[PDB]
Amino acid sequence: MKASVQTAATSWGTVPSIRVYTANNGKITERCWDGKGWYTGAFNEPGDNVSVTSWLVGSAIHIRVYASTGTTTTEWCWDGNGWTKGAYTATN
Amino acid sequence: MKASVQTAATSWGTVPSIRVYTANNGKITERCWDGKGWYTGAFNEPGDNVSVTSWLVGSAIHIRVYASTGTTTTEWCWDGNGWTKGAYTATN
Amino acid sequence: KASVQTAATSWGTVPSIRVYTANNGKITERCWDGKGWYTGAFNEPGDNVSVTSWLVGSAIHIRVYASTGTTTTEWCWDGNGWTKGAYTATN
Ligand SMILES: O=S(=O)(O)c1cc2c(O)c(c1)Cc1cc(S(=O)(=O)O)cc(c1O)Cc1cc(S(=O)(=O)O)cc(c1O)Cc1cc(S(=O)(=O)O)cc(c1O)C2
Ligand SMILES: O=S(=O)(O)c1cc2c(O)c(c1)Cc1cc(S(=O)(=O)O)cc(c1O)Cc1cc(S(=O)(=O)O)cc(c1O)Cc1cc(S(=O)(=O)O)cc(c1O)C2
Ligand SMILES: OC[C@@]1(O)OC[C@@H](O)[C@@H](O)[C@@H]1O
Ligand SMILES: OC[C@@]1(O)OC[C@@H](O)[C@@H](O)[C@@H]1O
Ligand SMILES: OC[C@@]1(O)OC[C@@H](O)[C@@H](O)[C@@H]1O
Ligand SMILES: OC[C@@]1(O)OC[C@@H](O)[C@@H](O)[C@@H]1O
Ligand SMILES: OC[C@@]1(O)OC[C@@H](O)[C@@H](O)[C@@H]1O
Ligand SMILES: OC[C@@]1(O)OC[C@@H](O)[C@@H](O)[C@@H]1O
Repeated sequence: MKASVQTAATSWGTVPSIRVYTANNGKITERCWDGKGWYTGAFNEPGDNVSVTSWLVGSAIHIRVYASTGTTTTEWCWDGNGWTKGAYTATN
Repeated sequence: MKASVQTAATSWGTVPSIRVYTANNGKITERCWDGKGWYTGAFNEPGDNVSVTSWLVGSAIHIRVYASTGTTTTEWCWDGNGWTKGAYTATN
Repeated sequence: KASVQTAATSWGTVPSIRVYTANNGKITERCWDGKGWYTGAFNEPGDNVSVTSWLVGSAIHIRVYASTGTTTTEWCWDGNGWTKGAYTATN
């Protein structure tokens, strides 16, 4: 037997904002916290595995989510215009 | 399930402090580095999968560990005085 | 089939990003510093991977936790190649 779900998390600021990504049944979904209750975020993309990182540029948050199915990893980018596909490629 | 290690890691400051969480045999445990050697930490909760994030408020560390068993993810919170279950829920 | 597993870290405001992929028992690394993705020097065995990093001034320090079976090896970047770290556990 093995685990059936897999998560990744990032956070920023002192409130804080938290984003938790869960890969389950080939789909990644997003839960969000910014100090007043958990809610479902806009991120919804295919994937059996997820990782995430984020950084601030001044006050603006930038998020990168790496979603993998099979040997294909797709990078998704939050830069202030919704989620967009990133340039990331890998030869797996 | 059969013995098998999966980890998550976070760090803070410049020393740094590092915390590494290991899921194995249905339990998540914690190893700690504060600049002078590895030692075992207080975190010990059920789980087959783990992710983590942390943030500083001044010099106080806050840690959130997302422990998953089956399709249920439980958030565990360190805010300076023991690990407590957080409000996180998801619908997996 | 078999799905790869990744871990990611980033630093600064450009930013720099490092993405580690565990694929068929080996962990490799892809890198971004603002001018395209390229393959990094990290190459170690592992079924599972996590990562963290911190800045000391402008200098990045990266720790990659690579696990096979019940054994986790820490790999350390401190400016001059990857070295095995002191991390141990009794899994
Ligand atoms: O040393 S190895 O990791 O190569 C190994 C492989 C297999 C093995 O059967 C064993 C070791 C022996 C063994 C060890 C353990 S442990 O003490 O937990 O390490 C447990 C078992 C076992 O046979 C029993 C066992 C439990 C389960 S579960 O509880 O349902 O998860 C599944 C299995 C078990 O054998 C099936 C199994 C899985 C796996 S896999 O590593 O998950 O692919 C390898 C082997 C297996 O027989 C095939
Ligand atoms: O395009 S699909 O991904 O849908 C596809 C599905 C199946 C397929 O048979 C193929 C493609 C053809 C095919 C492609 C490739 S590839 O060029 O590398 O992408 C490889 C294979 C293949 O049949 C060979 C193959 C490899 C493996 S593995 O080495 O263990 O990963 C498993 C299988 C293979 O056929 C079995 C298999 C699994 C599955 S699963 O449902 O995804 O588990 C679907 C199909 C399969 O043939 C059924
Ligand atoms: O405030 C919620 C939100 O906009 O935060 C940034 C990203 O996590 C988005 O997916 C998410 O919907
Ligand atoms: O989203 C914009 C972008 O340039 O940000 C830095 C890296 O994440 C790149 O892969 C990505 O295309
Ligand atoms: O000093 C060690 C410790 O208190 O650090 C904060 C948390 O990681 C705790 O679980 C851990 O025991
Ligand atoms: O103080 C604990 C808590 O409020 O911290 C912020 C979030 O992690 C919440 O889910 C959690 O319950
Ligand atoms: O500039 C690329 C590089 O040196 O960056 C630091 C580490 O990620 C190394 O593995 C990598 O080769
Ligand atoms: O300089 C390497 C080292 O001391 O860095 C801090 C920790 O990652 C240790 O396990 C590691 O050996």
